Amino acid sequence: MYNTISITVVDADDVGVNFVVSKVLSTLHNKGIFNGEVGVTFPRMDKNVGDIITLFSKTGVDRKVLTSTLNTLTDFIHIGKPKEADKVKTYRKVDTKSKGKLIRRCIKRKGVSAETAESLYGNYKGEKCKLPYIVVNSKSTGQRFSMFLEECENSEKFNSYGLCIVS
RNA sequence: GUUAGCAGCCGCAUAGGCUG
Repeated sequence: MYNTISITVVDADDVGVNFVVSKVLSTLHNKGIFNGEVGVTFPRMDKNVGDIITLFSKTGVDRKVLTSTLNTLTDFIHIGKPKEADKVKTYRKVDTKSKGKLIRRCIKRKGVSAETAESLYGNYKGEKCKLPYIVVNSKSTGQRFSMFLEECENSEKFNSYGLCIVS
């Protein structure tokens, strides 16, 4: 049994559902909601994540704290009432590694030249993921990327985005 | 199906993982 609370995207025609989902997830991340005890799941995920973001936790989920955390997005969301669920679908984030990323790390670790690395990776294409994803702007790394979500076994350990990590 | 699919770290790894 997990305590769950649901965030439904609402009245978002001007910006799009995926935009609101992206800002909700990033705001929860930036404000420290995902402290390792809170997971995230997406009940209406089919090919994108859907229009509902559900937080789940063993400890209490507080509607007041959640609303104040998202107080710059309340016009685009409806925060539901606390519930509880038996089996929650859990997710992890799959990362793609470009050829340039791999070549640069090879140069650092193997101490080889650029053309040596290009030859060693000459038949590498790059990960092309089609899973549902949420666009994320990382401040510390200065990058925008597509956070691909893959259904996983519930490890009961979660990262700063509410996604399962190995324990 | 979002105009996005990135930058890094760990690792022998173009296995896997993690950071944001």
